[PDB]
Amino acid sequence: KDNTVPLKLIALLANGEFHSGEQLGETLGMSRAAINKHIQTLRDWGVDVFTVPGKGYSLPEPIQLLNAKQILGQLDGGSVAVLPVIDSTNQYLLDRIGELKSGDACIAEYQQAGRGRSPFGANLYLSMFWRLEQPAAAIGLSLVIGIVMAEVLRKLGADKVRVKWPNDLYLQDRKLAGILVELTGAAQIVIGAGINMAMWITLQEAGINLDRNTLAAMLIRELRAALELFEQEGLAPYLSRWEKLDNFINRPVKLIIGDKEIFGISRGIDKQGALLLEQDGIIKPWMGGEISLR
Ligand SMILES: O=C(O)CCCC[C@@H]1SC[C@@H]2NC(=O)N[C@@H]21
Repeated sequence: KDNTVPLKLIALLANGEFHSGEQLGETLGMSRAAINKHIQTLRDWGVDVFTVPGKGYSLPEPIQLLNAKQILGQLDGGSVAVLPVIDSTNQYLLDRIGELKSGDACIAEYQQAGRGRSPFGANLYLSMFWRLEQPAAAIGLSLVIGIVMAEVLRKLGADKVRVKWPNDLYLQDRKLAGILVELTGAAQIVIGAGINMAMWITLQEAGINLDRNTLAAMLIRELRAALELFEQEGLAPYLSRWEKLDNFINRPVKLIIGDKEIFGISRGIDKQGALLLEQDGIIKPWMGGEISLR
C-alpha cells in the first residue's frame, strides 16, 4: 500500500506550526479537498491534528519522524527497511524469510497490527532477522537483546534503564520496552522490540528525548554486534552485564509459572539465563515464568 501522501503530509505539519490546506495543497499539488482527505488518515493513525477554521491545521507539538536517509546514513551495510507505517515489523520479516540475511532489519513508528499482545510515532519498532547456525539460543537470546538495548539507551543518556528477566526494559519500575522472539523451524529467528518514546512509562515522560534516527541506528549497529558475539560465545560474555542491569536482582519477586505463584528473592541468572530464585535459603534456577515485584 502506498502511504506516501499522508507521510509527505505529516512531514509538513511536523514543525508543530499552523498549516492551511491552501498552503499545503500548493506544495503537494492538490485540492484542499484532497488534503482534507489525507488529513483524515493522519487522524486515523492517531495523529494529533487540530483544526482552526480561520487558522488551518496543526499538531499539538512538533514531532520527529523516522528518516531512512538519516538512518541509513549512519549505517554500514545490511538491509534495513524504514516503513513509518506498517502492519507489523515482525510480520514484515516473517514474510520475507527466504530473502534475508542475519542482520537485515525493519523500522516503524506505527503498527497497524502488532503481534505479541499506540499512536503513530509514539513508539519505536524494531525487528531483526537472524539465522542461528546450530536453537542455540532462545532464552539466551532475549537476554542479550535487553542488555544491549539497555546499554544503548544508557549511552544516549537514559541511565536508570534496567532489564527485567527475561524480556522487558524497565524505567522507574515501569515497563518501557518489550522484546519478542519468534523461532522458525539452522534456526531462523525474528527479533522484535517496541520502545515507549512518547505519550506505563515513556522516555519522554521521563524527560528523555532521544533522536529516534539515532536510536534506531545505534540499536541496529549494536545489535548486529551483539548477535555475532552471541552466535559464537553464547551468554558468557554478558553475564556480568546482565547483573549490573538486572532490575530485580536481589529483590523480592513473585514468579508466575502457569497456574502457580511462587515467591522468592531474585538472585539473577545462571550461565544459561535461567533465573535464580532463592526460596527459604535455597537457590534454584527457573527456566520459565513471569517475574514480578511483590
Ligand atoms: O508489545 C510488546 O510490548 C512486547 C512485545 C514487543 C512486540 C514487538 S513490537 C515490534 C515487533 N513487531 C510486532 O508485530 N511485534 C513485535
